[PDB]
Amino acid sequence: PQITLWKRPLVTIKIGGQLKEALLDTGADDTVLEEMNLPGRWKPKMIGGVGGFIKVRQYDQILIEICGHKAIGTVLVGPTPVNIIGRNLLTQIGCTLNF
Amino acid sequence: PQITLWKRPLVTIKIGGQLKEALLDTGADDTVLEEMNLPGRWKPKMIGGVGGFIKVRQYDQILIEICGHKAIGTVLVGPTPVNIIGRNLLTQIGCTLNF
Ligand SMILES: CC[C@H](C)CN(C[C@@H](O)[C@H](Cc1ccccc1)NC(=O)O[C@H]1CO[C@H]2OCC[C@H]21)S(=O)(=O)c1ccc(N)cc1
Repeated sequence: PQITLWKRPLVTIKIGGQLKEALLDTGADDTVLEEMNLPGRWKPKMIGGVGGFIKVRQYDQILIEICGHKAIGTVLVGPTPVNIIGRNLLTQIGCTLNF
Repeated sequence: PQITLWKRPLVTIKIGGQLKEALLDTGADDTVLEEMNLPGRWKPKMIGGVGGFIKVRQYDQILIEICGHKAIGTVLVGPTPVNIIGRNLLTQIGCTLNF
């Protein structure tokens, strides 16, 4: 599909057997999701943005379905105000910017 | 153009007669640029991102050319980690997400 940017590009995603709304975010290097109790091993990480840094948990090889498109890769989990799909998974679903 | 997302979508912009590099950021409602002198009146404002809130100067109805396309809109200037072009300007240049 084509998504215009008049409003926030929120789409439904499916992760860990759960449906969530997440932002398709070309400005985010890596996908970061609101705090959730994923199983598995993880590694601490810090990501920086407007306002400074937050601490997150980095999970590797996590399957996310984004609008029916499957993807698998790094998912970070931490106190973000919004679920964010970053470039690491956007490439995997064939997402481009166009103008 | 069509821009893939294996790398950061960085583009050259021109603002205040000056060239800069900025990030096309579909996750940003607003456009925030690093500290710079811009002519015209400005109002102090607060904006929040992943890490908290920062003080910025809001410039309204500013001319800014993004990878060859002209926009005239609101630009926030302050201690952002990188220059980010948000939806208020991405819409003006006809930018969409496609997959
Ligand atoms: C360094 C580039 C950019 C600032 C990074 N951010 C993504 C960005 O899209 C965030 C994503 C974001 C969206 C909404 C809340 C918090 C973060 N948007 C943002 O900060 O936009 C601000 C400017 O307009 C306003 O609208 C949204 C917040 C304001 S981020 O959230 O901090 C981020 C940094 C690293 C990773 N791996 C994932 C996300």
